[PDB]
Amino acid sequence: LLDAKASEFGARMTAMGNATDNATEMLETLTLQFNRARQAAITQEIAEIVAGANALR
Amino acid sequence: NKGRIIQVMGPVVDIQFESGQLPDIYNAITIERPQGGTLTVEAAVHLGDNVVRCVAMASTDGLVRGLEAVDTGAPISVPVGKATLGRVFNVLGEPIDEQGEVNAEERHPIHRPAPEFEELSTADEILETGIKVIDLLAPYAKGGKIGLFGGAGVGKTVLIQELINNVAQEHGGLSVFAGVGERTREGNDLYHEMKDSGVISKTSMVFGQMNEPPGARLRVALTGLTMAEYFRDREGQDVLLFIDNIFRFTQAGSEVSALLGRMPSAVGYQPTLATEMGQLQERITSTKKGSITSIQAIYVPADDYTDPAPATTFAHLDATTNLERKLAEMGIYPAVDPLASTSRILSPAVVGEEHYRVARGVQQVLQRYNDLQDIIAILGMDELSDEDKLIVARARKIQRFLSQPFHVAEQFTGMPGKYVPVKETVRGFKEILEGKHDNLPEEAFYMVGTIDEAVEKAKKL
Amino acid sequence: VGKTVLIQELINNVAQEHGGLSVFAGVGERTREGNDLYHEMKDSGVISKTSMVFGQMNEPPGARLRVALTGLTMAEYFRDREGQDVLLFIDNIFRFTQAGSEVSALLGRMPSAVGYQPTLATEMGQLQERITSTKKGSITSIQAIYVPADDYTD
Amino acid sequence: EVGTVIQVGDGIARVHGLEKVMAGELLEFENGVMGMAQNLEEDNVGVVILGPYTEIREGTQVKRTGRIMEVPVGEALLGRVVNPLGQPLDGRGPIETAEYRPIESPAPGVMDRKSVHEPLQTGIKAIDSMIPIGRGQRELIIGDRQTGKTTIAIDTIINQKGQDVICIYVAIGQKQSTVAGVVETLRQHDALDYTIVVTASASEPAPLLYLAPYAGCAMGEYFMYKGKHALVVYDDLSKQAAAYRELSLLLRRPPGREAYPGDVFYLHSRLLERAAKLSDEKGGGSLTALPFIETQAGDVSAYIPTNVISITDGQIFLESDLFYSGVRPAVNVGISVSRVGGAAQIKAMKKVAGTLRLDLAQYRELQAFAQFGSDLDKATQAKLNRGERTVEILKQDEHKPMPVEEQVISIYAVTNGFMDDIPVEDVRRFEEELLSFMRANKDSLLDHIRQTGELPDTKELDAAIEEFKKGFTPSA
Amino acid sequence: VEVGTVIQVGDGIARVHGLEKVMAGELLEFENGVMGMAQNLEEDNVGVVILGPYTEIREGTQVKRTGRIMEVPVGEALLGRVVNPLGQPLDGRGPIETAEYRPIESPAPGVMDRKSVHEPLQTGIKAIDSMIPIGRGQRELIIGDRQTGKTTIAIDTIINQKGQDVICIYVAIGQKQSTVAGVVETLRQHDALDYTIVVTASASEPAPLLYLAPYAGCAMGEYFMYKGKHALVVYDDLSKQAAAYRELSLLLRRPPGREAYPGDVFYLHSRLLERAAKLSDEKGGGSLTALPFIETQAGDVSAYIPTNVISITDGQIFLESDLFYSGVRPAVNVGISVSRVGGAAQIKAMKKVAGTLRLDLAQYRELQAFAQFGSDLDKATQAKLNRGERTVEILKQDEHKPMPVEEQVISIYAVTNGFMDDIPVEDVRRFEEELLSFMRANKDSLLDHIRQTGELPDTKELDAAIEEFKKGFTP
Amino acid sequence: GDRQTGKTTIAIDTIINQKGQDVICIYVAIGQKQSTVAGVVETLRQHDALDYTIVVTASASEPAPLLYLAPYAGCAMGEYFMYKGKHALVVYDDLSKQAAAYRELSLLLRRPPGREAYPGDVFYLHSRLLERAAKLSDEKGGGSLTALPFIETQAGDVSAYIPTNVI
Ligand SMILES: Nc1ncnc2c1ncn2[C@@H]1O[C@H](COP(=O)(O)OP(=O)(O)O)[C@@H](O)[C@H]1O
Ligand SMILES: Nc1ncnc2c1ncn2[C@@H]1O[C@H](COP(=O)(O)OP(=O)(O)O)[C@@H](O)[C@H]1O
Ligand SMILES: Nc1ncnc2c1ncn2[C@@H]1O[C@H](COP(=O)(O)OP(=O)(O)O)[C@@H](O)[C@H]1O
Ligand SMILES: Nc1ncnc2c1ncn2[C@@H]1O[C@H](COP(=O)(O)OP(=O)(O)O)[C@@H](O)[C@H]1O
Ligand SMILES: Nc1ncnc2c1ncn2[C@@H]1O[C@H](COP(=O)(O)OP(=O)(O)O)[C@@H](O)[C@H]1O
Ligand SMILES: [Mg+2]
Ligand SMILES: [Mg+2]
Ligand SMILES: [Mg+2]
Ligand SMILES: [Mg+2]
Repeated sequence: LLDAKASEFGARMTAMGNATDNATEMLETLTLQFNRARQAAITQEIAEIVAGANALR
Repeated sequence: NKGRIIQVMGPVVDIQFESGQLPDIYNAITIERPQGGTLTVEAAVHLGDNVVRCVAMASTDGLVRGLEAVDTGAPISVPVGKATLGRVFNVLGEPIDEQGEVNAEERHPIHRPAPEFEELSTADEILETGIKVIDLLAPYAKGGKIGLFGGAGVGKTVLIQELINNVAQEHGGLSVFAGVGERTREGNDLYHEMKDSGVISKTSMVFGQMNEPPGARLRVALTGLTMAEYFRDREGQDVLLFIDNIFRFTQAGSEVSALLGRMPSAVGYQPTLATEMGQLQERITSTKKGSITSIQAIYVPADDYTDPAPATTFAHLDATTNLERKLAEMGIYPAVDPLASTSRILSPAVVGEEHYRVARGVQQVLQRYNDLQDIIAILGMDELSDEDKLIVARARKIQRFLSQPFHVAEQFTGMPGKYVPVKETVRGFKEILEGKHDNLPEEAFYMVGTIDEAVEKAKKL
Repeated sequence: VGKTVLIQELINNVAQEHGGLSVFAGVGERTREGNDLYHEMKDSGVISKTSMVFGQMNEPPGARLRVALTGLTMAEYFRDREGQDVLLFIDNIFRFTQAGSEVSALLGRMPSAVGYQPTLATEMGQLQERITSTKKGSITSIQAIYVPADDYTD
Repeated sequence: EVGTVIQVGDGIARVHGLEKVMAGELLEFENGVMGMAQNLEEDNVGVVILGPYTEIREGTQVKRTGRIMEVPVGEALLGRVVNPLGQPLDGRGPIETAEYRPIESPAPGVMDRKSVHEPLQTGIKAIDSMIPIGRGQRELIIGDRQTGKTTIAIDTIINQKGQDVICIYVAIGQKQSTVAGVVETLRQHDALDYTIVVTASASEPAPLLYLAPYAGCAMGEYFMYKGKHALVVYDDLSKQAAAYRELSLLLRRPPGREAYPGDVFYLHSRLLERAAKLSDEKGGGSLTALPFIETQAGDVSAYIPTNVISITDGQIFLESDLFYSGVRPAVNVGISVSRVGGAAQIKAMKKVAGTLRLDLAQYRELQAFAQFGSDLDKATQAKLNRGERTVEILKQDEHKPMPVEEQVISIYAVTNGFMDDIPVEDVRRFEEELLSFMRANKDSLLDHIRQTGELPDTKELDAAIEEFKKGFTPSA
Repeated sequence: VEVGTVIQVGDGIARVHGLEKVMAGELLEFENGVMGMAQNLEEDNVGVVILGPYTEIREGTQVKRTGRIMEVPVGEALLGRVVNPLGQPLDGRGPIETAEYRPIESPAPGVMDRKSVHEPLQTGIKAIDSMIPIGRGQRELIIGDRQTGKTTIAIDTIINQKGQDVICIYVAIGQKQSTVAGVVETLRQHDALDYTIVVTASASEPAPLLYLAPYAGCAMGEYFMYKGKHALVVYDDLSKQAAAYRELSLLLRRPPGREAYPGDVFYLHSRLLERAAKLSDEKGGGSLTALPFIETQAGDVSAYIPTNVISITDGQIFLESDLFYSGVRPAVNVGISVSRVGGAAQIKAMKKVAGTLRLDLAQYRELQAFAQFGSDLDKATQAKLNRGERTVEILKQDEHKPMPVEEQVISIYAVTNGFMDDIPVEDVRRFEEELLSFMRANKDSLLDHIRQTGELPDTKELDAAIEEFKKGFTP
Repeated sequence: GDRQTGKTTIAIDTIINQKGQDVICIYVAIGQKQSTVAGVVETLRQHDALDYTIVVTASASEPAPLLYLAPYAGCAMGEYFMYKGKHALVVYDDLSKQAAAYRELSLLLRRPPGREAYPGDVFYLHSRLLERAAKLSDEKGGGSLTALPFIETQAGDVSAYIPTNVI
């Protein structure tokens, strides 16, 4: 039982270890997407403001 | 004081007048249509060379360049006082209920400065709505300004009708309903609904709905509010002002803006968004002479509460009811965000010490549940602590007990509606927090009134 | 964390051993912190080895756009006409770029990606390429850099 | 009265002269091609060309007609395929009609209407039970490409066979081959005889895509104002809005959000408000509307979709995830709604369905949260078991409409527990076998519903189902 | 005078022919007594922003120069009064009897006219005075979503200046006027109105008044600074001021940039906030402390206007909705919020005890993930979590209940040296209230040491006095 | 690849390895720091690779139109050798900075911006350039122009607009 408990806690160490690493990996690709979107919102919003202003000027 | 049409561009008409006989800004101007009938039009900008750019209050299709236009010499003016009661008007103050003339002693102009600082107090006394989520977490105050925020199809109009049902039917004073840019179908239903209950005779109604051109939707709210101003100022009364929907005023403003020549602001809105809103909203208020309890439905474009329209509207409100689609999709009606909704009077000073403690207790449990939603979706519910699993259990019961069948929604829910007094709302949520109903199933709390009806519904399961 | 202490120690240690001078360009300097940095440098004694230039937060965009060039022009003298290894400190080089976007807006220029001026890259190159090592000497630049929204791809 | 073309490009022309022209007036160019006066400027007229524009140049002459923008209308259009100008595209010769109707027209005012109270049966359980459409209602059909939107409207039109309801399918911006496919499907189900087909194909100039829905509206209005009942389908308003953007931008009107003009909301709101249920005094006729929106990646919170959601009396949202998981029709129960509700249902259906939508919305939430751990208490287990079975009932094959009386029995069966002892995989066969039993043997119960609109005696009904049950063999 | 005539009018803007010799920023008078301001000096007109009703202004109406840049009445006559940005009384208590005026635009103290901030401005809010200390002459941004508790921080700060000889100025830009009436009434009831000036450009006022409102309040406070006295100005909020200046800039067709704001919208706030300062001993030693407000949308602190004002001020206090609804009120994110002045703006007692509070909470915030594992954790981390939850309870604080600094130092000393580790977490807040009423009634010699010296009393005497109290406390 | 991932060193090593292979090399430096370009020429000199290499340079301080033209100039310089039946190698280091420069130019001329504010013809900018590199037929002399264009990604984002164009 005590060998089996050590084995449980080793297996859990390495399973949650991987889940932590996989989470950081997914945070890179989510950050990359967030910032494409952030940048595109600002870029696209401004073009619209400026297109409206150039139809009067 | 005569003029010639020089241009017609959608709802905008440029009119040339003679040197120094130019209409004041906001003056009404009539044009006789070639087809017969009169088109009223509102002066907006003085372009120079004796030209005035004007915003049409009806269709400009059929107009021809060179037609005669006549300055009326004053803004759009509208009937006020007891002759308005029981009647249905358009933006111009003409009755559209086909019940003959309105024999009103006075006719006021719809444009007008706001009440002075000296004239204003604050509204510190609770208005019981009978709706659990509002009464508990974001209560309305009598003589206050109350906003119903929501995206499309979340329950603004259903909620505004349920408030009319629950509060106006037993109201001592007068009312005004302003239908600004919403569905003609729903105005028709509300007319007949009020006629049958008999509340119609205590209420003036104004409609400038979503089918009308921008000019109409821009100004119709002022017409309604001018009638309410009379009842406050010159009969010292308690007035109810319902507006559905105040966004459509701001939206009509943005429709005209490009053609009036203004450079657009963020998200395509007019640059004068904030000030145009303030000039309307500051008139909707309680003065020393009388009190207006105003309940305004507020559309949220693209479900985005940061959109300039709703974002600017928040500054004008003593309580808010924030409808969220996520809740509506779960079946929680009314779809009221119990964390985002707020009230100036949710304080121990006004609602008493127990109410405040319970409401904050409810919000703490919901907030905690919200935080765990992410963790639960991946790591699963068995890995939570015993404290958290109990909080999640109660949060879900709380979330369901905030839902409530509406009297006006008997068609949609299929169940009879319920009025729940504040004392009972507080008692029910107090008991859920205390643990007294931890063994009732979740469905028991969904769509019931009092806590006693939840205990009763559990037996049927 | 020790920014100003470190910048003064670099001014000191470039001055002691290689015999080079320094320039500090405060680009959007906060006036309170300019005053503190003056007295801080006076007490440590590094002041006498350093020229200081402040285009402060309350000045118009043009001033904040061009103040770094003023500092750089002083450093160019010490490189080119006294053969020194010179330190140019710029705090903050983002506020140079931001002032650029402010002035671009007032000149009526169409914005580029993320609302920045269309001349973002060239305006930066015109500053940065002057900070270089020649045969006569060197300018080393030490630049504090704001990162909007924590986004290094901005 | 004549004018000359100063400049032309991309189907937009500026015209000198025509001093006396009305705003919105129909114009005829030299070569018979029509146009519309849109902008009355200080000394010229902005004109949108409503047809082929290669033979229009600088110098071509334009004649006023003295008439507002108009289209042919009436019974002559039934079974015909026309463009937004009312010209026959099917090559079966002219449209013999004396009656016309204006493309822009005011909507019925607040006093001209009656609350919607009469069903428009789609024949689709999911819709007629949970998202009921009524005569005079506007109900948005919204969803990604290939989620089953067009097939909902085609099945709805087919189900109006013999119901004395005139149908109008407006096709804005589709490929023309697809539209030919639609007319052929209607022909084969014997639904073309009572259906008008308006089409502004993807190759047509933008102003025709812009007008196509208003033309179809006028064609259906004709029947409404004579006390008859019509149904109009706009497939789709996404492409109409894009076309109106193209037009607005070519006329150099300042753009706003996503480059649409400020009045893009007004574009749809005036259209859809003209669909209504008239009062008894005005003849009791109706025009029911099914506008379409095509979302991108299921984003129902986008600008144009939210506009149209806020205009209509509810929506039917379709999702890809649902479709591919076998829920067809792929109705998102949580986000969909009918603002008319019970009023647009026979009393039998209002009784059995009353809370069905709210019950399934709660099912779908509780199902998502039950796969995240816990061994569930017996109360929630039963709610999930009832839920999976009702979901199976609301699945339905394409072009297989159900009479309302048979829907009420099927929904009654599942909601009162009569399928709780049956395997989930057997529920759909149980229903098919139940109804063939009810038709052959218990037609007196079905007929009660067709005549009275009320449920039969619940004891008789319970017995009749339990009778059927004893002859049903499960699979597992 | 030379006169000018109006060519065009609309949306509170007029374009005017003539007025050849007009200054940029000059005050103008229209024929009917309504004032305006020359904003754009163009090739063939002047752009004039109207500072009042504009319905009676038309094509042909005449405009007179005044030769004067904007000024506002100033001085002690404004104390307890409610005025607009022009200094006209809105409270209906008649005229403002003052002979002194001051210009609305004025240069900031230069680099040599200042002294490093060294004197506390006690807010009375434990969270702020301990972790994000404000000093006299500092600019500290208060930033957060709507309904996160921003206005109540400033109101509580003003209330806590009672008897501290600090003149307060509450500038209300773009608010509903009922709300502003509510603010003055709250000040009246806490006896804070007689040392407070209230400037208000309500939401119905024309945009140029919302634009000017903060500069007016600034000048009103500057008056006291340049006479060697100490002032506090609150701009609630600069988000609405910037929107108003955008409205104006766009109506004058000045080219838009990010979120349609003009290029000089940064300059708008930077001029304003640099005028708040701590003067040198030679210039009189007076101060103006500033609390500008920003209202974020959905917590977006990276938006254009918020980033501008963050980069201007000497730190910021960020408030969060998640904190607020979880019961942490005031809802100060202590980790992300910052005072760039720091310990310099704190009495020695507070700088000492707060040293340990910061390290205790930093350890708490790291270890917070491990709080659902109660009693699985080793005894070191268990104690860090127990200390953390208790210090959090101490930093919670009731609305309109400011605390003297001497009482804060004792309360923070108590919790950080372990004197509440024996007590239930639910009892901590009552323990504090009961402790301080005990210290006031019985051990005032210890409290008074701190008020006089600014130093901690002898730690052995203090430990004894708390342990004395503890023996009479019932959980 | 990202900044500092070893892109320039690949091209410099490639040029050096053409010593004695009778291949004319052209290093086009668009928008680089000028110190770096001075470093490149010196590295080539020391490996005895400079006498068969042309170096075109529009440094970061130069006006945008020179950065825009720099790659086309280098292309023509290599084309000369291709059309005489010899073999050339051109390096554009980098096209990210060229595209930014052409954006600056397009925006100053008020040409409508699209994705990431680039003009509609930013694809055409690179496609005409790189199609001029080729392997000619036997009839046209058998000469070749080989191209090594560079793209600088941000955080490894190969799905961005300009990188996808050039891919
Ligand atoms: N090298 C150092 N040795 C000892 N103390 C230091 C050192 N650097 C910084 N400090 C301490 O930290 C304080 C803050 O550093 P400072 O240089 O003001 O940082 P910043 O420029 O970021 O404000 C200093 O006043 C000093 O007490
Ligand atoms: N209820 C259904 N059961 C099975 N297949 C369906 C169903 N509804 C639609 N389909 C199929 O889905 C595909 C897309 O349908 P369609 O009506 O063209 O959707 P949309 O108009 O939204 O693109 C078609 O092949 C159609 O046959
Ligand atoms: N209290 C409620 N009970 C049942 N259904 C509700 C309730 N509130 C809203 N709904 C549902 O949501 C729909 C939208 O409500 P409505 O107020 O018409 O939308 P909007 O927010 O567009 O004004 C209703 O038709 C109804 O079916
Ligand atoms: N520290 C606090 N404790 C309890 N309630 C508070 C506290 N601070 C503010 N409130 C309440 O919370 C709400 C926030 O209002 P306010 O202070 O005006 O925040 P904001 O200015 O950000 O909207 C008010 O209803 C107020 O009564
Ligand atoms: N194969 C290599 N071995 C050792 N160092 C290298 C190698 N490749 C590149 N480097 C070093 O990495 C740095 C960046 O390389 P470089 O080719 O300039 O990358 P990039 O051009 O993409 O910025 C150079 O200073 C160089 O010294
Ligand atoms: Mg509504
Ligand atoms: Mg389709
Ligand atoms: Mg506030
Ligand atoms: Mg390189």
